[PDB]
Amino acid sequence: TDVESCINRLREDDTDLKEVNINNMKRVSKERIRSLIEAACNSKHIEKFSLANTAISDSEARGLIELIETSPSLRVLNVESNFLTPELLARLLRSTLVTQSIVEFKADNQRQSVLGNQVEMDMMMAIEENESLLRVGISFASMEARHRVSEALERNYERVRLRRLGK
Repeated sequence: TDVESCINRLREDDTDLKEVNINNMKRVSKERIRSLIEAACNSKHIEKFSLANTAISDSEARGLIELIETSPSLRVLNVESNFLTPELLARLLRSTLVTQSIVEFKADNQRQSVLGNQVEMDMMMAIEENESLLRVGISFASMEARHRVSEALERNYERVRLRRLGK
């Protein structure tokens, strides 16, 4: 992937750039990754943004909050296998409620795997309120969270199925 080109295109709100995938690109300077995320905020067309295994941490991923809360088109966000903290992940998921454009949010296998009770309770309630999410790549230890999340995702899947059928 051409990170530099993506940055320029996203900033100009390129109507054709729908997918940006920089998975496994650990070489990219963190300032560039930060600029890429910031650029994505200007696009009302981007549908998929993947930064899996790019060795990013909270400092580089914080900008995703603005992207998620601003984007009306982002459908898939993948930040798995990085160094993001449970607290930041909770904030990212809660931010999905602003526009609810995202249907797939994957963030499993972070270096710090244990989310902790407070984070799981945050996430389960945020997800339960989200009507668009169909897939959430997060491992919960809490029975209640697992159950409420599964139910919410299934509820959302049924909402889509019925809409496809004309209700």
